[PDB]
Amino acid sequence: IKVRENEPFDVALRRFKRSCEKAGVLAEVRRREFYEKPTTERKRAKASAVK
Amino acid sequence: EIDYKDIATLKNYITESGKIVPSRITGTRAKYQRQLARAIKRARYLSLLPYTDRH
Amino acid sequence: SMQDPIADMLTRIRNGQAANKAAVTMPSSKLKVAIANVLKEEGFIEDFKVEGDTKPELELTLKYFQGKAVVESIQRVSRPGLRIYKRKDELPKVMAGLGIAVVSTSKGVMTDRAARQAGLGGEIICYVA
Amino acid sequence: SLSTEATAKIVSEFGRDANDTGSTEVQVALLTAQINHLQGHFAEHKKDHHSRRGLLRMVSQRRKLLDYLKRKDVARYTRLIERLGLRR
Amino acid sequence: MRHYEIVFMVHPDQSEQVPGMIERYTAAITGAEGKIHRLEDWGRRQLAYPINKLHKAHYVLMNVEAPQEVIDELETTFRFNDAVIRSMVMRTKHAVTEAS
Amino acid sequence: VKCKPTSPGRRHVVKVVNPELHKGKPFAPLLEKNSKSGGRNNNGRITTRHIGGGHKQAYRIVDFKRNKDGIPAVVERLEYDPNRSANIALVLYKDGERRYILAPKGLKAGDQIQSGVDAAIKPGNTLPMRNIPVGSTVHNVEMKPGKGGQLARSAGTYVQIVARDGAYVTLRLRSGEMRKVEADCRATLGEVGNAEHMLRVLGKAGAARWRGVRPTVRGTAMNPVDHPHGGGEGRNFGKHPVTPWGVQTKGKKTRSNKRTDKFIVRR
RNA sequence: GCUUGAGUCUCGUAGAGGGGGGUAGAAUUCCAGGUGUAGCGGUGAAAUGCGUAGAGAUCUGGAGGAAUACCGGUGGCGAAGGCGGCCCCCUGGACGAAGACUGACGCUCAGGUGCGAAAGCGUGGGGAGCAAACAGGAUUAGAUACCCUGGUAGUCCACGCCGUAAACGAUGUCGACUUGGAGGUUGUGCCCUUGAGGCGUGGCUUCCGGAGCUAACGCGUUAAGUCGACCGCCUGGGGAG
RNA sequence: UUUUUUUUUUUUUUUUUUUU
Repeated sequence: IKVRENEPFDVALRRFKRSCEKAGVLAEVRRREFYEKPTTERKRAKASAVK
Repeated sequence: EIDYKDIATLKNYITESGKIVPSRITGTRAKYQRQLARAIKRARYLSLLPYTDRH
Repeated sequence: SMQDPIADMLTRIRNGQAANKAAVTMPSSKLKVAIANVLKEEGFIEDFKVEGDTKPELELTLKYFQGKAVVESIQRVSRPGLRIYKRKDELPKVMAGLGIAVVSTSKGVMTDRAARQAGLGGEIICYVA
Repeated sequence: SLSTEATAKIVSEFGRDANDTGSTEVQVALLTAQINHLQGHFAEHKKDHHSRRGLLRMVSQRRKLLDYLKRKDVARYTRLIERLGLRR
Repeated sequence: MRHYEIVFMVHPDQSEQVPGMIERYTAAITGAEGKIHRLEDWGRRQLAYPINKLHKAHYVLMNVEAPQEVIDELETTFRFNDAVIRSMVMRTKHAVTEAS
Repeated sequence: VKCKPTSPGRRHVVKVVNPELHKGKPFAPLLEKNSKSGGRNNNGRITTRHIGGGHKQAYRIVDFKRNKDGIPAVVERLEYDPNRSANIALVLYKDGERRYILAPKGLKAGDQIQSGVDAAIKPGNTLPMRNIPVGSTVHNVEMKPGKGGQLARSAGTYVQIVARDGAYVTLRLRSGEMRKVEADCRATLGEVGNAEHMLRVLGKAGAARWRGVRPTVRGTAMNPVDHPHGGGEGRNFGKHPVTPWGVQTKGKKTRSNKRTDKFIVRR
């Protein structure tokens, strides 16, 4: 989760951590999690995506 | 691919987010993938396959 | 099928005979081969054969007329312990006179008509109509 | 569950001519020595009910294969009990 | 004779203590009559996490054909040893004999 | 009472369902090495410890110090002690001698008794805590390092060795877990011997509090010639403390020697 | 006399293990002291603490409480429930097989036997983080409130009377059923294994196919159309649990 | 799968016969 910038003119190379760890980890957790009802929902969504 | 000397040559299947990519991209036989999965597991917990960037 | 000897004989001639086949084949049994015989000789089936003589299989040429089962109006009425033994004038006389039923008694398996005329009652196997 | 010191000795004692090792008086002598061995080491592990239903099932069979043998063959049955007891 | 793949982590700079300390761990395995398929000095290698502060260990791995009667004794004499960072035990699905 | 042997009270057939029913722990004679405890209070003169009735103390178990460490030993019996509810046992040491030791729940077989500097980690007489591993159970604790057993009894007071705390200043116990005393003190292992005699009421009465003494029974109620209350007519009704000294919270200590308590979270 | 229903050996093969064991790892409280000065939480709008007796945070030194974060799944097991890391022991079920040995020792069950989600009884406690009650500040047509900091119980359970309700093919016991053909998976027989599996073929599962049966949705053979061994429930409103 | 911009609004009586 540790990422340089070089010559730092505010390069904005910092962007690739969106792949999971920075950006994806909020699926469960925001204040608060979802608590009840997210488990069969993960595999329910596999059917909305067939297109 | 059940044991050590081959998984140090197969780190190609680690996508940039630091995790093992779904085989759609080459297309491997189930027996061979399900072997390499356990070869990977022993190399994970022993840090001989040093999982993602800072570890 | 062993919970009701010999009941599957009446189900199998309903099943295959609905299900597009001119044929059905099965292991033989102590009442089935006499039933196969009477069904031909009245003509509800086209033939029967029996095959592998020393431990034989039992084979019936079903009568696939219009693609519908001849033995669609059929009922096997006598069941385990709760038997159906009826006197020579209590016998079936169904369909306002057109008939028929298949029975068994003191001379073999036969039709109810041929039973009434020999003057005997018996074991009501099935109402063929 | 016992050693081939006792079980070759069971085959020698309860067989009759050739290949009897799984036959009805050999299988019952088997099963009465096997319980009577498990009764020596079941004393251990103190929570052993994972194991136990085997010991239990195989004694219900010892009682049952005897109920059968009486009906089947009255000589077989009656000559077996004077060597193994087991009528219980 | 379970094929115990055991990785143990000792203090990093004690290069003079450890050659003999492997002799003071193998001494439990020969007692058993159990036997060493592989036994690896992994060296002063760095750490995945900050455990016991000197940011390296002296790593040792072995693959022992040794019985269950030794492994709670091994676990103890790693754990009671104040020079042991962490130690872990994998087992079976054949033996490893090839170095890492 | 959920252990074994639990020994339950009788059916309701008599006035005494409890006391304790344990077979196999009274014996006689009172064996060669013994003594008693003396008369009534007799402090000289106007006695300060109330209600008395002080007959039959009576006999006590004479083994303290217990410093017989590395001479190995074995176990004839276990007994009771009614002064402490304890599981005390007959320990034959293989030099040529018999003792009376504060043993845990079922320490017999006749077992492998032996202790001391480095020599053992087993069931073990009196054992220096600096020499041995971490554990939950400890028991004896020489109350300051050469004095003697802090606990003369195995009644459930788990005093617990912590590992590398403060240079050897171990124990994690009851009313103040930063008691901080050196691992140069001696353990025995361990604190559960007789749970049964103390996990249940013995009686309302039983012999333990009427054949040879009286307990407390009154202080405030009846006759104002004592406590700060209270007129009569069954009314009382006032502000009446435990004078001059206080009660339901305050504390009493400032200074003293040792006085190692360091945090004492209270409640 | 057999068809071998039924088992015990022989021989193999893995997972989120029925019960005891060993126990790997982010945050973050609040402290010993290492600091920057006034501002940190909180909201439809903010509040009661708080701030020249310095709003966190952030290092370094320490004292406590002990989820399973994932090769973790586009999945795996299981009688239900119901566990998520891995291991030592008791080693459930199984169940892929050269066979050996006996020939129905069988299926399926009521009263009972075990198990038993919610909950009370515990008897002594293990006493994080969150959040019913607890306790208020607040939004006040009354909030007896939902916030927001603070808050236990629920987390789980040695051990045991536990009935029990939403654990529905609105549905057991099952063998015969052989137009089938299509996938999702598992183990496996045979191939110059030049191969994405070709020819096969059971199991685990789903897809959803005629003659019939037939309202309307369509269900279309293992499915309600035949044939059946019962341990059953089924006595109409409202009387009731 | 965060869905409180205020809570409440009295009974009637409509009602084109009938077998098909």
